[PDB]
Formats: sequence, C-alpha cells, structure tokens
Amino acid sequence: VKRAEDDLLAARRANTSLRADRAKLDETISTLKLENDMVSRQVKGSVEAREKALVDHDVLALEVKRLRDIL
Amino acid sequence: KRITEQFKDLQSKFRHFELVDTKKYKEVWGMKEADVAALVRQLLQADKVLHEQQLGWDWRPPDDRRAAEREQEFWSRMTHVISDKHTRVWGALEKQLEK
Amino acid sequence: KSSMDAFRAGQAERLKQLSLASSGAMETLRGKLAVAENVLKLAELARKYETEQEKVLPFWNGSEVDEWDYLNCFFRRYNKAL
Amino acid sequence: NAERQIKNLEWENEVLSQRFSKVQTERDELYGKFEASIYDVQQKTGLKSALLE
Amino acid sequence: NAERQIKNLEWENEVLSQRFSKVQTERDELYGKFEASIYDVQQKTGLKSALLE
Amino acid sequence: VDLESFLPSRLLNQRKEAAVQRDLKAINDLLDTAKGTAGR
Amino acid sequence: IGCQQELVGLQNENGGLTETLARLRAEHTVL
Amino acid sequence: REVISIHIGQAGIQVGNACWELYCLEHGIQPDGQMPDAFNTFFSETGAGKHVPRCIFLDLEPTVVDEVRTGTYRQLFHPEQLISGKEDAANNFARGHYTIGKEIVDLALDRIRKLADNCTGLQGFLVFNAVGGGTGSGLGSLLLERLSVDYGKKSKLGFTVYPSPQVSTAVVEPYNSVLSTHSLLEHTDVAVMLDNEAIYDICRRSLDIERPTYTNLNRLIAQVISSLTASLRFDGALNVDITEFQTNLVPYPRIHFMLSSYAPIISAEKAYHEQLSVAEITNAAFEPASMMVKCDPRHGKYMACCLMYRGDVVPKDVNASVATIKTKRTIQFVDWCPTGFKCGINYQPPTVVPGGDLAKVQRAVCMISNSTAIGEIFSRLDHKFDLMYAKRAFVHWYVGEGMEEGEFSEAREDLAALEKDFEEVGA
Ligand SMILES: Nc1nc2c(ncn2[C@@H]2O[C@H](COP(=O)(O)OP(=O)(O)OP(=O)(O)O)[C@@H](O)[C@H]2O)c(=O)[nH]1
Ligand SMILES: [Mg+2]
Repeated sequence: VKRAEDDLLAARRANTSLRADRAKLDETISTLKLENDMVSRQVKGSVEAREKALVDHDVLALEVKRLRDIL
Repeated sequence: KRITEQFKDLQSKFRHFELVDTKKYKEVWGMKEADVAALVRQLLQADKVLHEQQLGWDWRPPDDRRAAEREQEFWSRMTHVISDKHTRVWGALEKQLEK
Repeated sequence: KSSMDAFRAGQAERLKQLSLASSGAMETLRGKLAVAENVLKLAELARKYETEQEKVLPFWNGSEVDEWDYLNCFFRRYNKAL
Repeated sequence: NAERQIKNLEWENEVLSQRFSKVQTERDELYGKFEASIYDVQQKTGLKSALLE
Repeated sequence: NAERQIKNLEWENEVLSQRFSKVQTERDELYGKFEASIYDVQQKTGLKSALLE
Repeated sequence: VDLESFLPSRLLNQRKEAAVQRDLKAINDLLDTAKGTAGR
Repeated sequence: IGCQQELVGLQNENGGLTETLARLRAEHTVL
Repeated sequence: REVISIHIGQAGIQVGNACWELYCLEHGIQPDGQMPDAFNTFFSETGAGKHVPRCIFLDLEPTVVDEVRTGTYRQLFHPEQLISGKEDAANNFARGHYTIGKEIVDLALDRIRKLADNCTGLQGFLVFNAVGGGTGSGLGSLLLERLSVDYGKKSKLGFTVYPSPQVSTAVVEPYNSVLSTHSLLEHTDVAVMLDNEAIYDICRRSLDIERPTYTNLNRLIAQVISSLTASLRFDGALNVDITEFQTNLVPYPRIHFMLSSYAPIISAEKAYHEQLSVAEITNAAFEPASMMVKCDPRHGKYMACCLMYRGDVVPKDVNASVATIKTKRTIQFVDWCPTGFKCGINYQPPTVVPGGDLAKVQRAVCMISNSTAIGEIFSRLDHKFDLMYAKRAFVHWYVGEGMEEGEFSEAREDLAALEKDFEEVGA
C-alpha cells in the first residue's frame, strides 16, 4: 500500500514537472509565431519598397538617356 | 457650375494621363531592352573569345495577356541564350585554370 | 473617377511587373558576365608564365562537342606543364 | 473553419519548403563532386596518353 | 478571400510535393549512377589508350 | 622511363554536421507526424 | 486500491506528455 | 567605444573583484561611485557624479556573491546584476549546463541585452571563466552559445583559465575542460589563456614570494586586462583596438588560443636598482618563464605576437627591440609571416594599486602571442581525460544528470581534430 502511494507521489511530481516544461515550451512557441508573422510582414514591406525604388531607378535612367541623346 | 467645370477638367486629365502613361511605358521598355541586348552582345563576344582561344574548336552564333506572354518569351529567350552546358563549362574551366 | 483610378492602377501594376522581371533577368546576366570576365582574367594572368613554345602552340606538338570531352586540348596543355 | 485551414496549410507548406531547401543544396553539392571526379579521371587519361605518345 | 487563399495554398502545396518527390528520385538515381558512370568515360578513352599501348 | 617512374600517385587515380543532423532529425519527425495525421 | 487506478491515469497522461513534449521540441526547432 | 564584462563562476568573479578595484583606481572613481570621456568604455554615468560598471557577475552558489554584495563595493554595482542561483553546479557539466543551466540563463541574458542597449556603441564582450569546474565550464559554454546565436558579429574575448598540468585542484576538471572546449573553440572569437601554476612560478621568481594566495593571481591578471583595454580609453601614438587584435592575431578561423605576458612584474625593492628601459623590458617579456601559461614556447614556433606599451615609450626603441628579438636565435617565427609583430603604445603609465605587490613603474609591456606551443597543453589534457574515460569512471554522475555518450565521443574527436590542426599548421 505504501509502495503504491509512493509510486503515486512520484507520478504526481513527474506530471507537474512535465506540465511546467510543456507550459514553458508552448509559451515560447507562441512568442516565436508572433515574431515570425511580424517579420514576414516586415519582409513584405521591404519587398514593396525595393520595387518602388526599382521603378524610380529606371525612370531616372530614362531621363539620363534622353538628356544624353540631346547632348 | 463647380461640378460641371470639374467634369470637364476630369475628362481632359483622363486623356492626358492616358497618353503620358502609355508613352512612358513604351519608352522605358524600349530603352531597357536595348540595354539587355547590349549585355547579351557582350556575353556572346566573351563566349566566342573563350571558345576560340581556349578550347572551342568551333564557335557558332545563335539565330537572334498577349503583351505578358510576349515579354515572358523575350526574357526567357535572352536569359537562355547561354546554356547550362556553357555555364558548367565556364565553372570547371575556371577551377582548372586556377590549379 | 472610378475609370480614372482603374486605368492608372493598371498602368502602375504593369510597370511594376515589367521592372521587377527585367531587373531579375539583368542580375542573372550580369552574374554570368562576371564569371566569364573572371575566367578571362585568370587566363590572361596564367599565360604570363607560359613559354613561347606553348604561347604559340598551346594545343599540340567536326561535329558538335560533348561536355565530357569538352576540355581535352586544355588538359593536353596541363599535362605538358606537368 | 477557413481560418483554421489557412493556419494548417501555411504550417505544412513551411515545413515542406524547408525540406526542399535542404535537399536542393546538398543535391547541388553532390552533383559538383560528381563533376569534379569525372573531370579528374579524364585528366588522368589524357596524361597517360601524353606519356604514351 | 478565404477560399482564394485555400485554393492558392493547395496548388502550391501540391506542386512543391511533386517537385520534392522528383528531386528525391534524382538523388536516388544519382547515387547509383555515380560509380557506374565514371568507368564509362574510361572506356571511351579506353580504345585509343589500348591502341597506343 | 625515368620520368614515368617519377610520381605514380598523380599518374593513377564535426559540430556543424551534428547540428544539421539534429535539425534534419527533428524536421523528419515532424513530417512523419504530419503525414500520419494527413493519412488519418 | 483506487489509488492504483488514479496512478494508472497519471501514467497514461505522463506518456502522452512525453509524446507532446517531443512534438514541441521539433516545433521549436523548425520555427 | 565600450566593452561589456561578464564574470561567470568563482574564479571569474574573484578576478573581477580585483579588476574593478583596478579600474576605479585608474579612472579616479571612488568606491562609492563619485569623482571629487576616458571611463565611458567601462562605466556609465548618471546622478550627481555617479558611475556604474558595464558588468554582470553571475554564479550559482550565493556564498561568494554575498561577499561582493557586502564588501566595500556594494554601492559600486547595480544591485540586480549580482545574480545568484540556488546551489552550486558541483563541478558537474550536466548540472551546470542541462539541469540548473536552463533556469538562470534567461535572467542573465535579459540583463546582458539591456546593458547592451544602454551601451552607446558596442565593441566587444569579455567573459571571465575557468574550465576547471561545472559552474564555469558548462554555464559559460551555454551562455556563450546563446550570445553567439543572438548577436553573432560582435567580438567575444574569453579570458579562460585552464587547469595546470600537474597542480590540479578538482578531480573532474579534465572531463569538464574536454567538454567545455566544444564551445570555447567554436563560439568565442579570441581566447586569452591563463594557468594558475605559471603565475605561481612567476611570483615566486620575480615577485619573490613563496606562498602566494589567489589575491596575487587576481591582481596581476587584472593588470593584464587593464593593459589590454588601455588603448580603447586613453590616447596613444599607435592605438590598437579589439578589431585590430582579431584581424592581426587570428591567421585561421579555428586557431585562436593566445598566451600572455607582462613585464616588469617587479617588486618595490628591485625597482630602483634594476633598470626598466624599453630595450630590456621587451626582452624580459619574451623569456619562457614570463609566460602566464605553463607552456614552453621553445617546443614550437610563434605565429603572431602583439605588444602593448603603457607609459613613457618612444616609437623607435620599440623598433630597435623588435629588431633584436627577430635577430635572436633561441626563438623561431613561423616561416609564413615576415611581419610577425603588432606594435601598440599608450600614454597612461601603469596604475599601481595601493598596498599591492607591484610598484610605481614608469612603463610596462603586455604581450599576447599566438604560437604552436599549446598543442602540448591540448594533448596533455586529452591524455589525462582519455585515461580516466577508459574505465568508465566518474561518468555515472554525468549520465544521471543528462549526458549519455555522444557528448564525450564528439568532444574527444573534436580535441583530436584540433591537435591535428595545430600539428599540420606547424610545418
Ligand atoms: N586565477 C584564479 N583561479 C581560480 C581562483 N579560484 C579558483 N580558481 C580556479 O578555478 C578552478 C576551480 O574553481 P571553479 O571551477 O571556477 O569554481 P566555480 O567557479 O564555483 O565553478 P564550480 O567549481 O563548478 O562550482 C581551480 O582549478 C582554479 O584553477 C582564483 O581565485 N583565481
Ligand atoms: Mg562553485
């Protein structure tokens, strides 16, 4: 009887330890997911900025070529 | 009267924007396709020099919605003018010259 | 005004896609050209130590070419140096 | 329900893409090793031929 | 918007699935082809090497 | 023949790995679970 | 001896927790 | 230009206990933190003439952290950086890295990051630890890995203590050092190497003391650290910084384990009689007995040496002295580099600690050199670890605390690879 109850106490402490580990891991996982989605948003914004810069770039190149032709 | 004159101004602006945007897009495409043509000419010259000097033994030039497919075809052609064959040849040749 | 905005947006999008695709293609082509010019520079530097023998006969004493046997004359020159 | 499907598809696509990236890079390196070996053996054959001549 | 997202993500999922499978098959065939193919070029030069010998 | 005798060898023919192996093991386990769920 | 039954429940959930923690470790690596 | 200082374990924080005394003495800051530009690297200013260090002291056993919490320097530090665990790692790599290491690293890192944020321009981390025990080795390895993952590009300097070849305190420090090299090689960027027995013999020979406590070692290592960082703070003719160190003293990525030496490490009664001009202090910084590590440089070759001259130094006598060193025969540089020296000068003379053992010397020299004379140390540690690993001794502790076998297999093969790398870069 006492042997079974000691087994029960060991099981309880092991369960509590594993539950704490699971809680910590899942909280960290949620933080990682939030971080990942926000940095993906940032990367998309960077892509848009790069495209706009490229369009401005070839506009400027067009102007340069026209002035070169006039010269 | 305000909204009538605004309507007239809107029509004039519509015409002006149509002409300006079409002209600008056409001109920029023409300029940049001329640029890429110059670049591919340079690539062909480099390929000819490499073959005839190092290891060619023979070198041979190539031959030469709707707008979307046309442009895709054009870019695919001008990027596939030089083949994976030649790219691997150049890489292995570079290593061999190093050693 | 709706027609205005739709037309202008369409023009902006087509310019965007043209610029992006063209830039990618040019980057690939420039990479190829940089590899080629590095190759030429290595050849130029290497032929300095070559004697006039192999400066004037680097090859020896007609279908298309396969990649395996594609460098045989260069290996001949390499073997001469060895 | 559609939002849940979005989440699931996004996650599985991410993991599959990572596997693709790994396999692509190391297939590239294996191919490079194969090319180096074949060029080396052809060099050895050419050298043997030169000695024979 | 949810259904368009479902359709696009499903299409990308499937296409990357076939690409992953085919590159894995490329791996499998390359591993076997490695040893066998090297000797082939040796026999290609084998005729002239034997003639010189 | 003396030159032939010379040099016959040329005449004839980590932690990063462990970390990559760990990552690949984890992702392989995740794929195993993912297709298990997809099948069932 | 219902202590043993409740202990067995603890053991089953312990095994489930082990499996879940393995899942979460892999999840963290890929994330 | 600032550098952060983190001290892990008994040895590291004890060394820092003298390092910060030396720093306050240098910069004129009173112990409470008041002065009745040049300090910005080591201190941040606030209040009405108040300065606080850019350091963290973290340890598991609070017995020693209480000593600094109460001993005359309580007002100096920020009363949060003095981290304290709950119980010692007990010389156990697994207890310091896997069991308890996962609970204090969060509080340590979330403080390091905010100190870095406070820092104006980050320029380096410097970490004090001894690989002779669990609390140092395992936890420092974990934290160094975490920092490498987080920041990465920023320089890291591990001022690491190995155990002596025969004068050894712990019994499991061979195991611990072999299991800590797996990080000390791959994650830090410059390793400044120490050894207790070498300092024992140095202070027995020059500082004429036969029974030296840990105080002497800590003081004459704090002097080396101050001479290392003097170029960041003070003005000099040829100031040399951390990136200079990195680019000049690391020929190959996995060869960064450099010796150290200081001269004149002289008493207060020989200082007047014996003359300490540059042309002889430079020579006195090259004898094998003046190396702070119990190694014999005559058994190998010098790859690259770096000299720092604090005090009254003119840049021509350094040239003459280096010429004499090169023309000497008892030493032999690696044939790779003709220009094997990295000169550097400063203007602030060496700063004496009142009541200390060293003297008010007009000038001093700190030399740090990368050479192949450390493969012997690596080999001896590997041998004395393999012999105890043969019978499977002391391993059940690590097994029960988290290690299984792969840790030991990979550490053993990694150390073998490092020794072979030094052997092959030798000749
Ligand atoms: N230089 C110097 N080294 C010390 C001092 N105290 C201890 N050591 C070194 O530290 C080793 C053992 O101490 P540590 O392992 O660092 O003690 P710890 O930092 O509390 O780490 P654990 O022992 O694992 O708890 C010895 O081999 C010594 O070489 C010191 O005061 N000065
Ligand atoms: Mg301790």
